[PDB]
Amino acid sequence: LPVTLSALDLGALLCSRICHDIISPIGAINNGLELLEEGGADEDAMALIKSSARNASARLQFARIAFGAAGSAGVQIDTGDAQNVATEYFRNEKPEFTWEGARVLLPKNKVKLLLNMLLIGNGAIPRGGSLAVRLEGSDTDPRFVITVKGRMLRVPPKFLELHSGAAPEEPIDAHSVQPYYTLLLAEEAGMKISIHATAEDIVFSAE
Amino acid sequence: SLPVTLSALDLGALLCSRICHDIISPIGAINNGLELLEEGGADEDAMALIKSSARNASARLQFARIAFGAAGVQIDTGDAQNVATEYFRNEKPEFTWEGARVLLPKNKVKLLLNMLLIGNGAIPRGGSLAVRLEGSDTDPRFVITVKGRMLRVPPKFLELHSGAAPEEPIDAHSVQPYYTLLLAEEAGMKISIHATAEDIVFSAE
Ligand code: NA
Repeated sequence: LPVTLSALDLGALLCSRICHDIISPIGAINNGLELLEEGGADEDAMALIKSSARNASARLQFARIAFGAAGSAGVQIDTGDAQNVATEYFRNEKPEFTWEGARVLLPKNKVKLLLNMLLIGNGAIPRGGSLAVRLEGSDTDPRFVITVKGRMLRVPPKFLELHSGAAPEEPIDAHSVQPYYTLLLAEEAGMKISIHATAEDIVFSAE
Repeated sequence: SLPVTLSALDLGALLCSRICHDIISPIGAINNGLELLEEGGADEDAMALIKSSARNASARLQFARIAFGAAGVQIDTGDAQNVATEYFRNEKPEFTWEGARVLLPKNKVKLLLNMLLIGNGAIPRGGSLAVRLEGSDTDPRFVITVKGRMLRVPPKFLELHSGAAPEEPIDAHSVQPYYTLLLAEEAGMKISIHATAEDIVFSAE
């Protein structure tokens, strides 16, 4: 709302964000190969390569739908696909992850909004906890509810800032592009995000 | 001018789909190799697959960081040379680079790297791809020369560059020639194509 990125700058920052998120697991694959060649712990090295490749794959498949155009011809996305890539993604994240709600075809940007709200939620519990998703409403008027609980509970400051309609203090970059993008998707989809924060939990909801 | 236009949301989505696709493939190959290694019977083959795919994934990641990502205002062509050289080590054509190392506006260097992908696309059975950097730092000129057994300007690039709208919408494949042209437009540079029976020269200035 208060700031806008050019097509070139949005695309570049989203690409940087995806790259940033896979540097470590792809690096660990290379580390595993180095350990394997050094010998003495071949099983550990292979296990590392396996889990790091699974991590990289999960992040790429999630990005394919949350940031990319995948799962769509376009126009619609199957929330069953969204549930699958989200569940595998959170296998490599701290919170205990649950998903509730009927499998449904929805406009692509509404499902992309949903997946991006998971990332905001994850950011709100940086010391872990639980992230629970509920799909509610109708297929014409969906409602997404993302509820997080954990020892550290805080609305991500950049998201709070942008969502309140305030221009950012520093330029949008590969970190802040994701909350910017989340709000952009909500605007595009004609949906409004609400934040309800208590001492027990934070609920991010959209409708 | 480009005969089609993408919204910020659609360009962002298609660029992300393209890099996801290009790095998913070798990561997927590692996973196939891991399944095969666990089965035994071709351990050497499975390990060679894992190793070659890890190098592909790393090379594509580092190239994407600069060619597609935002990695401030200027880019050092030395960094472009480094990621391009490693990328093409894992590709068919013989790759060479000539020209003074220079700091240039980021989109001009992104244009350069994206022109390499078009060049690579023009020689699908291999050959040589040669880069020359010319001109001044205010008026750079890029020259990409390809030679090979098969020479063909990638049809989607030819179509878009010639000003004809495509019969089908831009997708995760054709977004790359679209982006190449879009970068040239923002940078105020013009791409010319000189295709003969002997070689194809893509130049920008
Ligand atoms: Na995983």
